[PDB]
Amino acid sequence: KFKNSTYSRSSVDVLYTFAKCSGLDLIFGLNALLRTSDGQWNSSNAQLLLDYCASKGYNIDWELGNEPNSFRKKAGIFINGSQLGKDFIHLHKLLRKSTFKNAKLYGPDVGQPRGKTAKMLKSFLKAGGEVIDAVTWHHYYLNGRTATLEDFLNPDVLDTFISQVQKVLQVVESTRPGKKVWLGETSSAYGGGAPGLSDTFAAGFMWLDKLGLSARMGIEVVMRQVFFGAGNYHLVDENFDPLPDYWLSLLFKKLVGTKVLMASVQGQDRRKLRVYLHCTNTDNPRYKEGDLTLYAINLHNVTKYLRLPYPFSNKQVDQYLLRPHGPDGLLSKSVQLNGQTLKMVDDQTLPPLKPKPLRPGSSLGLPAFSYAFFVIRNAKVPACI
Amino acid sequence: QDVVDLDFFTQEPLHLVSPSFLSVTIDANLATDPRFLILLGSPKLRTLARGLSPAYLRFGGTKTDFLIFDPKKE
Repeated sequence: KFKNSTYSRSSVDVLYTFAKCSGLDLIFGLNALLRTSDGQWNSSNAQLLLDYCASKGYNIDWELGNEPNSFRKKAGIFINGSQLGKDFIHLHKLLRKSTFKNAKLYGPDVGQPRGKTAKMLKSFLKAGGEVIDAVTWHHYYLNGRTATLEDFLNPDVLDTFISQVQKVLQVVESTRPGKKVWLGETSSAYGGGAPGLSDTFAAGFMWLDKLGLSARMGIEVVMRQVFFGAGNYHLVDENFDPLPDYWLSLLFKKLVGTKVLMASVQGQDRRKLRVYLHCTNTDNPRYKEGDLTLYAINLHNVTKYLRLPYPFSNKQVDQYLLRPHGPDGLLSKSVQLNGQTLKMVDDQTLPPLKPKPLRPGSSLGLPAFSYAFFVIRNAKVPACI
Repeated sequence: QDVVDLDFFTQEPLHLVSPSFLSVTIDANLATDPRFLILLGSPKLRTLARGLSPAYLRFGGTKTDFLIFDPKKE
């Protein structure tokens, strides 16, 4: 029942080394519920940790507290946004006094907009917005305890994310316009994810759509809960087996670049056919400046065929179509790329992610309940060059 | 019909996202698993994580506000 635990220098070392050896940038959340009798953040424990990390040469970025909107319910104490902002200013001073060069600070990691949470975010940004390098908030679509496959396939559920993003951006725009906005913790369903759902092929519709809408609406970074752990929304389970959302994320990383463009369906939009368009990831050796990556979701129960607009209509297109593998259907934990099951070659070797080149001028076929990436080669888009 | 025409706007970008746009978390609660150090040393897990580079790795969650650093602990 008591959630309080200690952690060691070795735990810190292990977490930092895991990030470094994997090419990841570590962000460490500090404990905001250490309080003085005067209602201030007591920084003494964080100071010990900062001093240790600085002594070791660790380049780490920091956060302070997790979902402070729920402190009253989870910890019996209410900290208002103004005070939380003061606490971040105190932490910022400690980071500047340290031997960390350019340590970044993110916050306040509030839960998604509901009347009172929006007010806490606003008051936080008024008082503490100056010292954070990006505003972090959290989002889940559904309660993991009650979510059904139908919910995971429902365009109305997917669309609820739009209003949540709009509310957060409006708050930030009114206090710190052009401050960067990040999803600091996000997945399909809260409460550890939906059992037998959040770890399946069908989880991919929520994940890919969220990436698409976040990019199109001005979110700069999206942090998936979780890469690894016991929750049903993990990308990798504790047997170290990747779930379908891992392969989806890997293909996204390899194919989708940083410049966000726009794609839409001509005419009647039922919102079951959902399309997003970016420049192609230039880091990908197969492709060159000017290429475009289209990604698309088909939530209809029949195949749809996408016709590219001129001049892309007659370009060579590489297809990366994901389908579930095996008798579990949409609930499978196994996924195929262009008909080939995705599996590690060995413990240290990711498999090849081979495109299927399509006949130029052919319409792009998207089967019922599937999603896909399509790279438009030699698109020669000046915005991408 | 089941043929859908797409419209593209490609003149200039609507937004720029981070190269780390798709990032990941590890829930703070995993640090209470006695196997923490062993689990995160997995070569296969390291291989999988490298696939998502560049990315942020955010260590946090509800337990963020219930964890205490103990510099004397083994």
